[PDB]
Amino acid sequence: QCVNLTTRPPAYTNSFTRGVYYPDKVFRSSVLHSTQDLFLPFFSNVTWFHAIRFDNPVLPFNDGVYFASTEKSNIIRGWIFGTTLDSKTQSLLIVNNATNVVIKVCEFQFCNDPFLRVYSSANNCTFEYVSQPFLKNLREFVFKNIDGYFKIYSKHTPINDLPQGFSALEPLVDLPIGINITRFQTLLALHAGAAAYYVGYLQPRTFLLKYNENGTITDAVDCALDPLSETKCTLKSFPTESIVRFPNITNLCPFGEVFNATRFASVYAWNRKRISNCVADYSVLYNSASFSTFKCYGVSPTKLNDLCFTNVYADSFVIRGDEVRQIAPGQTGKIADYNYKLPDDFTGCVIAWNSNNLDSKVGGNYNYLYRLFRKSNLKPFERDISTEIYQAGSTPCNGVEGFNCYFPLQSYGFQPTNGVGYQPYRVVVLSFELLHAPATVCGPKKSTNLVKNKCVNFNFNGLTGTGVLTESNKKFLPFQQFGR
Amino acid sequence: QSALTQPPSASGSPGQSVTISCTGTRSDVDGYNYVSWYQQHPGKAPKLMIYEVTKRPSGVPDRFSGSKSGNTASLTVSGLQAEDEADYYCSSYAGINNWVFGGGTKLTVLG
Amino acid sequence: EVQLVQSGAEVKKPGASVKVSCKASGYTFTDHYIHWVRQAPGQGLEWMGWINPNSGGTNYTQKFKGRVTLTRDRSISTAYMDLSRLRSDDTAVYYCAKDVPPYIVSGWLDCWGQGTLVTV
Ligand SMILES: *[C@@H]1O[C@H](CO[C@@H]2O[C@@H](C)[C@@H](O)[C@@H](O)[C@@H]2O)[C@@H](O[C@@H]2O[C@H](CO)[C@@H](O)[C@H](O)[C@H]2NC(C)=O)[C@H](O)[C@H]1NC(C)=O
Ligand SMILES: *[C@@H]1O[C@H](CO[C@@H]2O[C@@H](C)[C@@H](O)[C@@H](O)[C@@H]2O)[C@@H](O[C@@H]2O[C@H](CO)[C@@H](O)[C@H](O)[C@H]2NC(C)=O)[C@H](O)[C@H]1NC(C)=O
Ligand SMILES: *[C@@H]1O[C@H](CO[C@@H]2O[C@@H](C)[C@@H](O)[C@@H](O)[C@@H]2O)[C@@H](O[C@@H]2O[C@H](CO)[C@@H](O)[C@H](O)[C@H]2NC(C)=O)[C@H](O)[C@H]1NC(C)=O
Ligand SMILES: *[C@@H]1O[C@H](CO)[C@@H](O[C@@H]2O[C@H](CO)[C@@H](O)[C@H](O)[C@H]2NC(C)=O)[C@H](O)[C@H]1NC(C)=O
Ligand SMILES: *[C@@H]1O[C@H](CO)[C@@H](O[C@@H]2O[C@H](CO)[C@@H](O)[C@H](O)[C@H]2NC(C)=O)[C@H](O)[C@H]1NC(C)=O
Ligand SMILES: *[C@@H]1O[C@H](CO)[C@@H](O)[C@H](O)[C@H]1NC(C)=O
Repeated sequence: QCVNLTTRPPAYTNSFTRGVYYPDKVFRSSVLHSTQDLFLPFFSNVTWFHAIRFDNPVLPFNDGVYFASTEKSNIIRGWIFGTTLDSKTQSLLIVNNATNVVIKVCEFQFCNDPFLRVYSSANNCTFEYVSQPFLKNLREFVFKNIDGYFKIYSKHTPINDLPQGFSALEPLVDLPIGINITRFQTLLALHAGAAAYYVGYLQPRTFLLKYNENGTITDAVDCALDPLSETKCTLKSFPTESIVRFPNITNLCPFGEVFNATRFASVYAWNRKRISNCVADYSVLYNSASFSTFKCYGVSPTKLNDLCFTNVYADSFVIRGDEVRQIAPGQTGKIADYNYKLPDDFTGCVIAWNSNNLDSKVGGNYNYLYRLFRKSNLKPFERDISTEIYQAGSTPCNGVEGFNCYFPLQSYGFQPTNGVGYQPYRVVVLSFELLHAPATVCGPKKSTNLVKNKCVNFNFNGLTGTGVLTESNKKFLPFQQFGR
Repeated sequence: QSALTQPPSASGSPGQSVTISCTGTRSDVDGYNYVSWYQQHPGKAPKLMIYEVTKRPSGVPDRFSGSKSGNTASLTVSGLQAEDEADYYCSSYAGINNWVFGGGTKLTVLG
Repeated sequence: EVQLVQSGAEVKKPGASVKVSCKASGYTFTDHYIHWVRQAPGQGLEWMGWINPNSGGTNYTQKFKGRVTLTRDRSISTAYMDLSRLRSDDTAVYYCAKDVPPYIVSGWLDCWGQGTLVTV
C-alpha cells in the first residue's frame, strides 16, 4: 500500500495581471483605494509544471502561494501542507471527494510520492471540517497563513498560457488551525495523462484598486513596476437605550455525554476527553439540584460565561463517601498519592454527586478497584495501569504472591446498607488550558432586540456605536458585512 | 522444610513458674519475628496466646509471656492454677511460603 | 464478634471425594487471608495451605500437591476445600482460621471455626 515510481528544466510564463483578491470585508462603491499587502507583482515569471515521466516535487512556501490550473478532467484533487512532513510534527490535508471537501489536521506519516495510498497512520486528529466541494476553464487559488489563520481565496473563469484581463478573487475560507507551514506538495488521482499547473509566490507590495458602483473591483495598478505608475498614485487617479445583536447559537457543546454516561470507570484507570471547537453553556449545569458539590478554584462561578480558553478537559471517577475531600490542591491520604493528584496552581472545577441507586447491589459490585501499594508518589496528571506484584523485601518476587510480595490492587465493596461515607459518589473534574493558540471554546453571547427610527446605541457583532437605524436600498455583495 | 522440636512433657508446683521451650525456628533478619503459641483444652478449638514473639492479644492475663533468643523461642507462665491443664503448640515460618507447627507440650499441675 | 461456621460430618470410601464449606459473618470478608489446618484424632495439628479471598491466589504444602484444591465464592462469602484422593490416613477434623493483618499474610491465626469430622 506504498508504491514508489519516478522515471524522469521547468519553463517560465508571464502572469500579465493576475492574482488580485479582496483585502477585507467592507463595501466601497465608486472609490479609488490604496492598499499595502502581500500581492503578486505585475508581469512576473510564474513556473509551469507538467508533472505527468512522473514527479511531484516538494515546493517552498515563502509567505504565500498563487496556484492556477486549466485541466478540464478532474485529476488534481488536493494539497498537503506541513513543516517536516515525516511523522513528527502536525500536518494538514485538504483532499476532497465528489461531494465533500473534508479537511484534516493530524499527525501524518506520508509516503515517498503520495497519490490517490497516501499516508500510513493518523495519531492525533485535532481538527475536522466538511462542506461543499471546492472544484477549458481556468481555476485559480491563493493560499495565505498569518497569525495561526489559514486563508483560502478562489475563482473560476471560462476561457478558450494565461489569458489577459482582470478578475478578482473572492474570499472562501478562514481556518484557526495554528500549525506552522513552510513546505507544501500537490497530489494527483491515478486510476493517466498530462496535467499542468502554475505556481507563483507573493511579495509585500502596494496596489491601487478601483471599486465600481456595485462594490466590485474592475481595475488596479501596481504602485515599482513603472516610473509612470508611481505618478498615478501621487495624483490618486488613473441616547435612549442600547441594543446588542449577535449571530445565532447553534454549535452547543457536548456536556451530556459525560455527565449522563451509562457506566463510569475505576479510579486507578481514569478517563480523559478532549473538548474543543464548541460553545459551552456553563450556567445550565450550575442551576440544578443533582450535584451536591461544585467546588471551583482559580475562577469565579458566574464569570465562566464571558471567558474563552484554548482547551477544556474532563476526568471521571467513582469513589466512596468521605474521600471526595482528597480531590483538592494540596491533599494526601492514599488516593491523592497513588491514584490521582492535582497540581498546585489548579484552574478548574470539581463536581461530585451521589449514585447509590445505580452502583450498588445486594451481593456487591466488586468491580471498582484502587491502588494500595506503590513505590513513589504520582506526578500531577499521571496514570498507572500496570499490575506488577509489589516487592516489599530483598528477595525477588519472580511473579508470585507470597510472603513479602503483596498484591497492590484492592476492590471496593458496595452494598445498599452502608451509611453515608461508604456509598458510591461519582466525580467529574473540569480543567481549562490556554496557550499560544487562538481561542475556540467560548460562552454564549446574548442579543436584545431591534428598534428602528430612534436614537439608540448599537453593538452589531462588535462594531459599537450610536445613531439611528432605518432600512435602506443598498445591495452588499454576499460576503461583505460592514458598510462604509 | 524445617522441623520444630519441644519436650513431650513438663510440670510445675502451684505458684511456681514453667518455661516450655521451642527450637528450630527460622533464624534470619527478614523473618525473625514470626513465632506464635496456642493452647488447646481437650475436645475444643485452640486459642491464641502470643504472636509476634512478645505481642500479646486482649483477653489473656499478663501471666503468660513469650520470649526469643538466638535460635530458640520460649514461653513463661507464672501463678499456676488448676486451670492450666492443657496442651501447648508452637508455631513458626518454614521458608517456602509455608508455616509449621510443633509436637506439643502437656502442662500438668498436681494437687 | 466474628463467627465462622462449617458444614456437617461426612463418610466416604477411598475412591470418593469430599468438599468442606466455611461461612463467615461479622466482619469484612475480603480483608483477611484464610488458612486451613487438620488434626488427626489424637495427634498434633498439621498445616495445609492458604488462600487470598480478594484475588484467589493459593499455595499448598508440597506433600498435598495434586489432591487438594481451594475455592471461594464472595457473593455469599463462603470458602470451599476439595479433596479427591481419600485413603485410610485421611480421617480427621478440619478447621478454618483467620489472619490478624488485613492485606498481608502471616500465621497469627486468631479466630477459629468449629471442625468438620471426616471419618473415611
Ligand atoms: C437565527 O434564528 C432565527 C430564529 O431562531 C430559530 O429559528 C427557527 C428556524 C428555529 O431553529 C428556532 O429554534 C428559533 O426560533 C431565524 O429566524 C427565523 O428564520 C425562519 C426561516 O425562514 C423564519 O421562518 C422565522 O420566521 C424566523 N424567525 C422569526 C422569529 O421570524 C434566523 O433565520 C436565524 N439566522 C439565520 C442567519 O438563518
Ligand atoms: C443529564 O440528564 C439529566 C436528565 O435528563 C433526562 O434525560 C433523559 C434520560 C430523559 O428522561 C429526559 O426526559 C430528561 O430530561 C438532565 O437533566 C435535565 O436537564 C434539562 C435541561 O433543560 C431539563 O429540562 C430536564 O427536566 C432535566 N431532567 C430531569 C430529570 O431533571 C441533565 O441536564 C443532563 N446533564 C447535562 C450535563 O446536561
Ligand atoms: C507457592 O510459593 C512458592 C514460593 O517459593 C518461593 O518463590 C520465590 C518467592 C522465591 O523466594 C523462591 O526462592 C521460593 O522458593 C512457589 O515456588 C516457586 O514457584 C515458581 C514457579 O515454580 C518459581 O519461583 C520456583 O520454581 C518455585 N520455587 C521453589 C520451588 O523453590 C510455588 O510455585 C507456589 N505454589 C503454587 C501452587 O503456586
Ligand atoms: C467521499 O468522501 C467523503 C469523505 O468521508 C465521504 O462523503 C460522505 O458524505 C456523506 C454526506 O455528508 C456522509 O455520509 C459522510 O460525510 C461521508 N461518508 C462517510 C462514510 O463518512 C464519502 O466516503 C465519499 N463519497 C461521497 C458521496 O461523499
Ligand atoms: C449594478 O447593479 C445593478 C442592480 O443589480 C445592475 O442593474 C441591473 O443589471 C441587469 C443586468 O445588466 C439588468 O438586467 C437589470 O435590469 C438592471 N437593473 C436596473 C434597475 O437597472 C447593474 O447592471 C450593475 N452594474 C454593473 C456594471 O454590473
Ligand atoms: C524568464 O522569463 C522570461 C520568459 O519570457 C525570459 O526572460 C526567460 O525565458 C526566463 N528565464 C530567464 C533566466 O530569464
